[PDB]
Amino acid sequence: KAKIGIVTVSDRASAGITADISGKAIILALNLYLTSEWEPIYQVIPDEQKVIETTLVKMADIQDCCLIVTTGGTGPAKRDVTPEATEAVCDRMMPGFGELMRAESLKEVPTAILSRQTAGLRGDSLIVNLPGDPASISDCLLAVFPAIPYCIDLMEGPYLECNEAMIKPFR
Amino acid sequence: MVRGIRGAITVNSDTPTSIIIATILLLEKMLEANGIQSYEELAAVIFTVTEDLTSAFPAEAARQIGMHRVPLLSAREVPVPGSLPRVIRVLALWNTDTPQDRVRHVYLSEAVRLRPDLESAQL
Repeated sequence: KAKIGIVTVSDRASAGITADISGKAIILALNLYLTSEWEPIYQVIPDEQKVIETTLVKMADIQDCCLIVTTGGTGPAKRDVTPEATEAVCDRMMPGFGELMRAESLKEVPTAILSRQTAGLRGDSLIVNLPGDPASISDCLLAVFPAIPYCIDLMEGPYLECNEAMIKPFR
Repeated sequence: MVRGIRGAITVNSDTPTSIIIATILLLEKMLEANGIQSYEELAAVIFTVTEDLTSAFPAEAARQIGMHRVPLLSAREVPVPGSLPRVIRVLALWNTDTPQDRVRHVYLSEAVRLRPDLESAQL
């Protein structure tokens, strides 16, 4: 039974004012893609840097889910601290995730260079950032997910089985 | 006694996933905004993609949320030059006595530009 963490970062959704929506899209894309048994671990937290550090650490080590996904807090507003919380909790940085997603939301929206997304590894767990817009969540998830099952396999994580119709993994 | 519910949403690429996710997101938001408890209240639901969205059906997404009960139908909204591209639009027909000014319309993503202005021209 593989496990995946989905984390929504927004004071609006954490206080219950608005529906998360952005995280719902991540779960929907993951109900696609994946043909294998998988369980989602999912919390909605505010733009508190230490609170983000905890939910990531708790999911990466105690829950031990192989892949963690964040959404929001990646822009240039002083509120946004989602990337900074990822750099503290990870031993190593995967710079190719942010560079690719920044260019593949860019040929559609030019105000995507204003992103601070990044990704890293907490030992055996892979954490990746996504923005708040769901329409660019599918565009960003689609762009990096082919390498993720191979990456999780490289860290001896659970084998991710992919759907040939919805996505295309490389190994 | 029926009311219409307009919906709209955009995608950032023409892939089967992005079409299905955007469709379900818009569909489930349209029902939640109006308090739709069950699909039995809907008479039928209708979708419009543009000319540039083709890789998948809005029905295939609607069937993965249990709307086999619901009659579905889709086509291509007019390919107008300079119009908002890659937009999926929804007209769900709702057996209800709700007043017309009460029905929540749901324009999401970059498709909020299509949100009807309350005072636009009005010749």
